Amino acid sequence: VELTDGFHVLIDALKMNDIDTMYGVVGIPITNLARMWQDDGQRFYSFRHEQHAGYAASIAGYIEGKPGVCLTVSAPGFLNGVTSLAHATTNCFPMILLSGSSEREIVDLQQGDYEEMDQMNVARPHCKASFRINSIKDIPIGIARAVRTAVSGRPGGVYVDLPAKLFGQTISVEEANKLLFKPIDPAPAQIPAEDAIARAADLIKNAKRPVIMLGKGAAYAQCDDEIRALVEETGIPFLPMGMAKGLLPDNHPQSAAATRAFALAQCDVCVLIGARLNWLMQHGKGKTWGDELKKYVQIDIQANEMDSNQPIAAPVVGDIKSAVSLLRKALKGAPKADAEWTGALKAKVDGNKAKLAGKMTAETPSGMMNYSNSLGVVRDFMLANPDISLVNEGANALDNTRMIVDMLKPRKRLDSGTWGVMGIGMGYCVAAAAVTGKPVIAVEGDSAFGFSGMELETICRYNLPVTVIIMNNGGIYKGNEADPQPGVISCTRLTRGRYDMMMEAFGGKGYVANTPAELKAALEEAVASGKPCLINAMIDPDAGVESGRIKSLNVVSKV
Amino acid sequence: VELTDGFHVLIDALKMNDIDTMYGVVGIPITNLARMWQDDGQRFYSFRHEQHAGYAASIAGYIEGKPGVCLTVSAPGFLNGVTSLAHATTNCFPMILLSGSSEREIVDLQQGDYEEMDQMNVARPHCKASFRINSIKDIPIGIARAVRTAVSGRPGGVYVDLPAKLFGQTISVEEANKLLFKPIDPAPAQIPAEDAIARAADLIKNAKRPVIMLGKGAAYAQCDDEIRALVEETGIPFLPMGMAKGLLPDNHPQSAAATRAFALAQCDVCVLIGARLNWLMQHGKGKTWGDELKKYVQIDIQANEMDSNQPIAAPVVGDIKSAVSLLRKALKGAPKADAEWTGALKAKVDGNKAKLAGKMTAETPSGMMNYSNSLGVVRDFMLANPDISLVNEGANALDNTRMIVDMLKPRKRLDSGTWGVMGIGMGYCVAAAAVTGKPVIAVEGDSAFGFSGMELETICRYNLPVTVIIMNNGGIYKGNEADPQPGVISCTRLTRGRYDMMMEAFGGKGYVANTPAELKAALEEAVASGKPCLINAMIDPDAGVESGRIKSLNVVSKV
Amino acid sequence: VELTDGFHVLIDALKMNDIDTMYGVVGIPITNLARMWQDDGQRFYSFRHEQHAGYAASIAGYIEGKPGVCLTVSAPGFLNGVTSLAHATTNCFPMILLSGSSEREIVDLQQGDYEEMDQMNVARPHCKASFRINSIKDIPIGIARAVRTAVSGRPGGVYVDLPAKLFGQTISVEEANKLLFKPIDPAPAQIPAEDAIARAADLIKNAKRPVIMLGKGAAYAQCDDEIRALVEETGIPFLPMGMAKGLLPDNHPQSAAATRAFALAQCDVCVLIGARLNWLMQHGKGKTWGDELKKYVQIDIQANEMDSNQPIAAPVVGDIKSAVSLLRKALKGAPKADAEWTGALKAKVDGNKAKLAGKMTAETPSGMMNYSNSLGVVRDFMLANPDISLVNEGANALDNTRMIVDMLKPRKRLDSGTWGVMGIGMGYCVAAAAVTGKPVIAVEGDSAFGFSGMELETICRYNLPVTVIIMNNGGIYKGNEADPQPGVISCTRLTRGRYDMMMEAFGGKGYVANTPAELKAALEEAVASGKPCLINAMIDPDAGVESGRIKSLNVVSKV
Ligand SMILES: Nc1ncnc2c1ncn2[C@@H]1O[C@H](COP(=O)(O)OP(=O)(O)O)[C@@H](O)[C@H]1O
Ligand SMILES: Nc1ncnc2c1ncn2[C@@H]1O[C@H](COP(=O)(O)OP(=O)(O)O)[C@@H](O)[C@H]1O
Ligand SMILES: Nc1ncnc2c1ncn2[C@@H]1O[C@H](COP(=O)(O)OP(=O)(O)O)[C@@H](O)[C@H]1O
Ligand SMILES: [Mg+2]
Ligand SMILES: [Mg+2]
Ligand SMILES: [Mg+2]
Repeated sequence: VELTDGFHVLIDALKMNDIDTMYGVVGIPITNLARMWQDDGQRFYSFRHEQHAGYAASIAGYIEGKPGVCLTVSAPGFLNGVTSLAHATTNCFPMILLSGSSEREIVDLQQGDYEEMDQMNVARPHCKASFRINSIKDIPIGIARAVRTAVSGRPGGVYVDLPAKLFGQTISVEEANKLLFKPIDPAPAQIPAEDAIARAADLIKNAKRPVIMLGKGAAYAQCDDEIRALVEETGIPFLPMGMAKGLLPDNHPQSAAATRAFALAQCDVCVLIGARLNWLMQHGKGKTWGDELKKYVQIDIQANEMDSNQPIAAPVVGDIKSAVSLLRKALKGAPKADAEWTGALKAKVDGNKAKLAGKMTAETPSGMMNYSNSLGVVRDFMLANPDISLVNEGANALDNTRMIVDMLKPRKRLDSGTWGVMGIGMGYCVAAAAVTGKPVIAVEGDSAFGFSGMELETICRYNLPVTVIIMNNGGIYKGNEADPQPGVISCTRLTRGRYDMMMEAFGGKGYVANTPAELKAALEEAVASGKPCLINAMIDPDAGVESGRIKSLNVVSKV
Repeated sequence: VELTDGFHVLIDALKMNDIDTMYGVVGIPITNLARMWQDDGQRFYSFRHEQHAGYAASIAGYIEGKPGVCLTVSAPGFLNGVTSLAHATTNCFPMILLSGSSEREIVDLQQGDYEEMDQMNVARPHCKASFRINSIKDIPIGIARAVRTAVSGRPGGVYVDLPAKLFGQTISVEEANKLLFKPIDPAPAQIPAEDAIARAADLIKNAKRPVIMLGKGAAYAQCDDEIRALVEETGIPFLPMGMAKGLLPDNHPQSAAATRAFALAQCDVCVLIGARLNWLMQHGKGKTWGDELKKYVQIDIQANEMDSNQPIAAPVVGDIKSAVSLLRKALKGAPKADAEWTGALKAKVDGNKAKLAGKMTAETPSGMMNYSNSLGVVRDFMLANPDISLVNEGANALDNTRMIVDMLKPRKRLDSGTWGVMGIGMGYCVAAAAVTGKPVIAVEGDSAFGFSGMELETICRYNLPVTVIIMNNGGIYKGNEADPQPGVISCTRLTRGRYDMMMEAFGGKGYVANTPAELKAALEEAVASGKPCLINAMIDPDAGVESGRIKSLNVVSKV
Repeated sequence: VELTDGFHVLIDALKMNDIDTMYGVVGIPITNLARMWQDDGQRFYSFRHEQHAGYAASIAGYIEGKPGVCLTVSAPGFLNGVTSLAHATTNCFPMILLSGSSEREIVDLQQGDYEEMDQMNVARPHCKASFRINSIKDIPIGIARAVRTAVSGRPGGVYVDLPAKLFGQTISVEEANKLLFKPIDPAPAQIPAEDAIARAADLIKNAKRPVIMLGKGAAYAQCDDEIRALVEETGIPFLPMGMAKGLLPDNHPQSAAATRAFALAQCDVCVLIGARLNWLMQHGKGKTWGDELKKYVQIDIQANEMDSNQPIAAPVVGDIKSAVSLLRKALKGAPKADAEWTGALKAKVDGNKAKLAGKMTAETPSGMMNYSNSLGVVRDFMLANPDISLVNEGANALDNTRMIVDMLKPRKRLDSGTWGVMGIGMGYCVAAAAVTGKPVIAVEGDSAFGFSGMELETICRYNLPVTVIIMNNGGIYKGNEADPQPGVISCTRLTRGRYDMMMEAFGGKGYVANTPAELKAALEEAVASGKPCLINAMIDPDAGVESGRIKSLNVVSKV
């Protein structure tokens, strides 16, 4: 009777759930899992730190709608991975963290095992569910549980603990075949009732000044034409959140993105589609919303997200594709939004965009670009080459890129997200390249970059078509903060370094860009090369402001 | 400008969410909340221990489909309540535990505050969500969050922490009335996709030996007529779980309850409606399922419950009412289940019921009734008086009542549930009496009763129409286990006590029943009286078996 | 080769660590552990609820200085026990909760096992350490870890998870003998440095108005003569906390207990011996301490208890026996405290005691005793019969007993403790009787009693020499709060019940006491009988005040 083992049953179960890629870092007790995964013909991306393998997994989940899978070792490796899992869960990205763990007997008596930790218990605050697979016979069910939990309801992170003793267990191939199975419909549709839709429809029809807010939940849903149809049929102005950019093209005539403050302050009805009324929307409170309670329509798969911050006048619970489809039919043939309202917003958008144009054409000294004339080059490039992932993080580097760089296609913009995480950059690049097979451009604050910068080597090792643009202003927000004391560097300063040389250290191509012309030539060559590149963009140390757009959130001393 | 305070804003927010009843125990810092609730005209039931207030709240939730509300003090009182909250979440019963807590400054520095505990964080494993309301202005949103979390998705427990400093905060009546609101549609319908229903219809139409399993989730859904219609139109034999008894009348001709072992072992398609494939169903594994994987159809609102134990061939995710309605329509005109299958089960049920009838007719010596002839009296009574809640817990006292006492009406049988909790009895009695305004009968094992027995005084104090039957066999399972050493009583023995005298001690009516005839007269009189009664049923100490029906789950020494 | 099993190895390991008694409730999967424990000749006390078995265990730990052991079943049973474990840890009482748990495979995949819970993880906030013993071979080490953690450092609770699969494992007797071992010195002495003692000595010598505060840590230490020698040699006035009463006799001439407010407010140096500067001492802040920072000496085994609330001028870290012994030698021959100070306090003590005498002699109508003339009888009895445990809980019933009933012997008074827990009463009685072999008297508020009252049956079943005095005032604080609405009883009301009849229901002796004379005759007969008794003491419903001595801690509405 022929036998197989835990290693192979796990490999088979993952494949049966349509996993063909893992992101991780090897070591005891999972090195041979990664090896045999590769031997079987599957993809393993080895990173320089598990956190970045984890961030890769998180965004693979977002882009594909199936869980990104991260593989780590026990205690120290797991901890690094779980920080990323926490980020996945916060952002509603489907992800499975797989980690090796040590001996149950020793760990449970806290005796000081190799990399000792109750990883299953430690994971709980950071994921939807934390499981452990103890027996070879339970591998298929365990992986099914993990996948379903990751992709159903509000998508998010799942931890699966894999004790070292699992892998060496054996079972007959006959019995293994009998246990292996593919879950049916792991991310089911959830359809709202007619009266929930009708309530929303009535609110929208009676609105004088409606807006639609598209969140990354709407982008994640992959029902791009449904959402575009709703916007265009209703004639309602829309606003995208950071990663909802490109769901409809950012240059769509009904976009009110360039007059956000006025749009939100003056609207009466606001339709939230896969977007939380959280800190990014000032909790539906304060001067952002004209110091009044708006009439909110909200479409969300998570029932208890309703009334989290402000009373929701028309809650619609279900998956966005089902709900928007029904809402469209409910609104069939209804009058479009008032031309006075939409025309007023468009006039402001045109005016503000004209002002931005002026800023982007401004001339600066060599090696002293500002955020407008530098990012203006990236804007033009992305308008001409929209089928490219745009990774973005920083303060000024984040906010100005969100403003300036129009996305024409969905799920291309990948940024710091709900927790405003610095560190997602290089991991996001690896996963974006891996899952799309297309180029990636990253616009990185120089501080932001340092959180994941060593993964430049990972990007070179896999010869990925990634161009990293460092917005090198020489520090956090600014690069010119004075020494607080004699010979003492300010805490916000960074070396205005040759990141180009660091890229070249690992076989990539480096550029220095001192002017917009040089940045343009570098970017065009870099993307065309299809090879790993870094462009060191020399930004004026005085160009940025404190915390970018969220300056007012800082706590300052008054004594 | 007229002011109000946290006490009143909280009272009003609870009322806006249709809460008119709390179960609790008073003390610092919440006595005056309870007082003002009563002063306002709402109901407060004071118990002798918070655990029983908590169990009361949990079953109020099950019966009504709105969260039962428990009020406790800080640390020691909170802990008692949170054990019941854990039970509620485990059983999918909607419940809100409200507890006072101490000073944030002192507790957060672990300095030894009055009843010091981080109750919010301690609650987390035992509920769907644990919240704290710090500001008077957030009371309406906080309660909305709690109610929505309790009743939406899979219903369950929610903890709401109320720091002592909340209640004395003040606000204008004008501003408070602006903040107060009623959540729209807190427990929304969730409708499954057409293909999910079609997959279920296909399996049912091709089944040779189908069964339908009804769980307490089906009962909770309150679509009794729809479920009965599905059963009757398909002609499929059905089996109720413990608290699904009465969803369809237990004497319905399609019930296979009296031939459960054969039905489950021999079936091909099994339709799980609001019932988990957990320990109560032996995880869909082993001898009880003929050592094979059945074709499971499952209807559940919790997406990731699918494939928790065995592969589910037709997962139907959504609320049971919506799903059953669609499934019915998907099966319209299909032939009824095979007559040789349904005929075979009916013959077995008829034979088994005949054997049980023989047992219930058995004659026993005075003071030495067995479980059949004693519970046969309760059976006849409940058939003549079906509009009464039947509370039940114990081992033999539980299993034999579930078998013998037929329920004709839904949501009347209230038992130990998913964790097989001893302790639910008297709390369940108070809540059932309070929410139904009708009589309650409790069939209690004598050990079972001791977990909540002090609450007889609560039952007497509120003059509730509750008749408690103590199955007094003098111990756990049996009352005759030999002294393990000379002069040393066995750990399983209990005093064969005068529980009637204990009831009389608090103004209740006490009876001793030594024969079925005495039990019958006592029960009829007690229920008819409309007063709090206890019947001390004298059961043969040798009548029961080890752990009743779950004898085989015991761990025994073989050395 | 002869074999033994998990059951027997565990029994042997417990005995080797000097455990001969467990308190618990049986059921799957531990019934046969309890049975075989009894078969071996050890004591098992079966309760009616695990919480009270747990409270028993906690106080057995306090009285004996070795961990009280509580045994429960999985999930629901464990939860009940862990509430008591949390109380043990809060009070620094050594305790081990042993609980059965279910199948690792099933529980770890959250599949719905019998009584499913990660009990090990759930216990963590409530104990010093939470362990699980997976393998038969690790039982001796596991029990050693539990005992050491329970009794060393700051004593407290420990949870040991015992999966069902442990008990049936086998091992050769030869190998079992080799693994069994007794831990060496599980509660070691910890001796402070000379300079720590010298600092304290200097502070004490230079004090003008010193006081010594004795906490229950000092009582727990069992170095009664060391502490008495320190007090008498220094001539410093002392004050006992609630359970430190009797460490020195409460009628000792240097006791300042009867002038506490003045003593604490006017002292300059305060010596804390096994007593935390927590809420019981108003955190060393406010008018209790004359609104100033005192010069604190503190002796405690827990280093980081120092500076928890107020700066400690002379921290002495180590075990109380070692520290007090060294301090005595450091103070050898030093002048006694100023006679002006000690004489001033004694004059106030005599005056206040004379006033109390007047109250205790006061005459009241039959069935309307107050707290002074009723508890005056208990005072006289305990002065004449000091070798009796005095259990005490309630509000007015607690505070007035602490004031009125002088303890002459150490570790006899057992009360609500650090969390002011209602519920410790009947469990405390069982353990006190079990470990002392001497009588127990309980003074119980009627509300307090209801939290554990069913355990009267447990007290009768084991024929324990326990006399329960119910301070029956008919409610919480008072028994006469008006109906808030027509026909609606106030939340603070309780049935003024015949608790005497409840005692007699289970074979105990009941008394009703309407006057001090009747209370005295009843108490003398009850204690002399050596049998289980309850005295139902009829207290004036209007005698008590809101929350007793902590009235000012209540939160009251001002609108
Ligand atoms: N397929 C889906 N259908 C409906 N709602 C979804 C779906 N996927 C995610 N969501 C919801 O989308 C929301 C995402 O909000 P958020 O991350 O705050 O977006 P943003 O940051 O763009 O505003 C979450 O509330 C989540 O429950
Ligand atoms: N309204 C509802 N619609 C669909 N499923 C529900 C609803 N309410 C509860 N449920 C589900 O019902 C199930 C109850 O199962 P369980 O408590 O195991 O029942 P039983 O013990 O009777 O078999 C849970 O899985 C829960 O998610
Ligand atoms: N043997 C011992 N030696 C020194 N300190 C001890 C010993 N046993 C317990 N303690 C300490 O005694 C203190 C007990 O304080 P607490 O419970 O607040 O007493 P009280 O409530 O009587 O004031 C704890 O800080 C604990 O660390
Ligand atoms: Mg920078
Ligand atoms: Mg019994
Ligand atoms: Mg009282």
